[PDB]
Parts: sequence; structure tokens; C-alpha cells
Amino acid sequence: ETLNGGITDMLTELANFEKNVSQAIHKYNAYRKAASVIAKYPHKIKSGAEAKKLPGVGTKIAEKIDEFLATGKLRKLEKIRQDDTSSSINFLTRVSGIGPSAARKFVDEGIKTLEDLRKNEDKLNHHQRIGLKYFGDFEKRIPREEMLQMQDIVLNEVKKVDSEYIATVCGSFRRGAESSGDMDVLLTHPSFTSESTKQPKLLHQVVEQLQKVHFITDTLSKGETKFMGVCQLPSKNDEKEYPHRRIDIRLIPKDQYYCGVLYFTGSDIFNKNMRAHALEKGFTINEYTIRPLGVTGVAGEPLPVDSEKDIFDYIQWKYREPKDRSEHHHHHH
DNA sequence: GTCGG
DNA sequence: GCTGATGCGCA
DNA sequence: CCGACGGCGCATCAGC
Ligand SMILES: [Cl-]
Ligand SMILES: [Cl-]
Ligand SMILES: [Cl-]
Ligand SMILES: [Cl-]
Ligand SMILES: [Cl-]
Ligand SMILES: [Cl-]
Ligand SMILES: [Mn+2]
Ligand SMILES: [Mn+2]
Ligand SMILES: [Mn+2]
Ligand SMILES: [Mn+2]
Ligand SMILES: [Mn+2]
Ligand SMILES: [Mn+2]
Ligand code: NA
Ligand code: NA
Ligand code: NA
Ligand code: NA
Ligand code: NA
Ligand code: NA
Ligand code: NA
Ligand code: NA
Ligand code: NA
Repeated sequence: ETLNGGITDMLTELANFEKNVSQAIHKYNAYRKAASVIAKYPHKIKSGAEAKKLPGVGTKIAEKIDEFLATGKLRKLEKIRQDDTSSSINFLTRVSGIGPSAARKFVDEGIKTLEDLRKNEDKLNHHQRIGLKYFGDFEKRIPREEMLQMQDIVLNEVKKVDSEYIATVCGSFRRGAESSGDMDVLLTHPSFTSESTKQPKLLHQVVEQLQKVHFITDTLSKGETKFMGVCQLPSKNDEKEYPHRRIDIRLIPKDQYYCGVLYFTGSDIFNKNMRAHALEKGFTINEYTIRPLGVTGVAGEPLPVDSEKDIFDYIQWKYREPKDRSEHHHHHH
């Protein structure tokens, strides 16, 4: 059904192998870039030559594409798939808090499976233990209807703490997706601007409230502006429990809301491409500001921004609505 | 790994 | 304490 | 051993 589905799944697999096993992050990013441009390509790829025309596809992927098209597989990937060490390493990184270095360490110590990992809980830090505890639940996606209930709860409780907070659910949700990986909330409040923090514990108060009402159930990491943890909807009387979910909360200066909401709306790929296009135009964008780079590549003063579109205009891109910042694929008959 | 020098 | 490096996470 | 590739928050360590 997915047009060029075979190719893009191959490149995604290779990407995960480079990131997770090889610890080669640039090759990860190359394979990701290549799989992104191919999936958005509206034609059937017939040869490596044709793929090579696209930006991000060079000689080695085209070569891989030629092989895949001829044989229906890739020998490199078949060998990786056979390697139990490479497989277990790859698998352990799916646990939140376990990245490529801790996975490799664990596998070399004989920790190869989910069952093994539970038995070695005392090797795990808190982040990892919570990721393990909820590993099955965090695999599941969240239907938009549950996203709306999660929204209702978050916005009710923020308003209880202080009616001047504004919470905005970003991520896939803001891009209109029918299901989401997790819930990403952007928080602002007038006391926190880029120039001053006139109130203390602005993020901590909201988090405390969300735990007090037993929405937030666990914490992975927590600072002054970013919270990362776990939440769960209330189940009704006698109906089964809802799964636990990942929730991110990011407090952003009130005067930089637009760079903020652009960042937290994503997608990640869109952001990396948008920020890459800024660089070639002579700007640098982060979640706070868009700045010009001087002759030496040092950023200068923030430019004024009164809307998301102002950011796109500075870098000569047509505005793209949030729905159009998601990745997309094409189909065949 | 791909691109821009 | 500061800084800066590594590891992990976010979009 | 051509070097850039988006950019940053939190956690933890090392060297000063
Ligand atoms: Cl690399
Ligand atoms: Cl294969
Ligand atoms: Cl894009
Ligand atoms: Cl900044
Ligand atoms: Cl997407
Ligand atoms: Cl890179
Ligand atoms: Mn489809
Ligand atoms: Mn397309
Ligand atoms: Mn998300
Ligand atoms: Mn998230
Ligand atoms: Mn303008
Ligand atoms: Mn994500
Ligand atoms: Na197909
Ligand atoms: Na190319
Ligand atoms: Na992980
Ligand atoms: Na509501
Ligand atoms: Na903490
Ligand atoms: Na659960
Ligand atoms: Na561009
Ligand atoms: Na204005
Ligand atoms: Na990066």
C-alpha cells in the first residue's frame, strides 16, 4: 500500500542500526533524511539512479536501493537481523532512559531480554526503571479522543492554579493527527519572560497540582522549565484502567511564545529541516529566538516575531499550517 | 552517509 | 562553585 | 586525520 514502502522501511531499519548499535549518529541522520525524501516522493522508484536525483540520496543508498529492488532484500540487513547481540542492543534502547551506550553495556553483561532487564532492576537508574515499568503501555499510541480528555484535565487544573497560565497541547496533536505518541504541553505565564522570573516554582506548582489530582503518576526528569513523566486518565467505575502515557511539559518565556510553539509543534524532521534552511539563509532558530548569524557564524540580536508566520518570512518560506508539518507518505493501487 | 567546499 | 563533556531525552 | 550536519533541557560526572 505505501508507495516505496519497502525502500523506506529498509532505510529506517538501517537508521536505527546506525544510531543504536553503531553509535554513528550522522549516518542515522543521513538514513532518516533519505527515508523522508523518498516517502514524500510521489512516484514509484524504479532504480538507484532515479533515487539519487533526490537530495540526501547518494551513491551508497542508491546502490542499496538497486539491490533491494533486484532481490527484495538487503544482505547487510539480513546479517544484522541474524546477530543476536545487535538485536538485543537495538531492543533495549526502546526502553525510555536506555540509549545506545547503556544498551551495549547491558548486553555485554548478559542482559538480552525484557525478562532479564526486570531481574536486573538495581542496575537501572530511576528514569530507566520507570521506562521499564511502563514499557508495554508506552508502545501504545493515543487516540485523539483520549487526547481531548487529557487536554480537558490538564487545562482545568492549570486554570485552578492560576488563571493567567496558558497551556497549549502541541506535538502531533496540534498537527491534527488522529493518534499521538504522547502528550506535549507548552506552558506560559506572565511572570516568566526572557528577561525575568518574577515568580518561583511556576512549573513545579502545575506539576504538583497534576499529581495531587492523580493525573501525573511518575516523574522521569524535572527542572525549572522542562518536565518529563507519566500520566493516566481516570477510568470509570469498574471499566478497565487506561494505559499510562508519556507527558512532556515545557514552560517557555511568555515573550517568545511563537518560537516556542513552532518548536514544540514539530515534527522533529520539519524542525531540523526548517532550522537547516535558516542556516543557509544566514539565520539560526531555536525555541526562543530567530537570530541572524554574522560573518563569523556568531548569532546576533533576536529579531522581532509577532506570529509563527514571521519566522517563516524571515527565512523565505511560505507559511505552512501545523497539519502540513507532519511527515507524509503516498500510496499505490 | 551526503553534500559543499 | 564553575565549566565542559557525555548520555539521554524533546520537537 | 576536510568537516558540517538543529538546537537545547536535564542528569551526572571530571577537572579546575
Ligand atoms: Cl556517524
Ligand atoms: Cl532486508
Ligand atoms: Cl520539511
Ligand atoms: Cl536564544
Ligand atoms: Cl509526523
Ligand atoms: Cl548529522
Ligand atoms: Mn497510508
Ligand atoms: Mn509528497
Ligand atoms: Mn509527542
Ligand atoms: Mn513528548
Ligand atoms: Mn517579515
Ligand atoms: Mn517524538
Ligand atoms: Na508495495
Ligand atoms: Na542526491
Ligand atoms: Na531508549
Ligand atoms: Na474541558
Ligand atoms: Na530530578
Ligand atoms: Na499500565
Ligand atoms: Na533549503
Ligand atoms: Na506586530
Ligand atoms: Na543535535
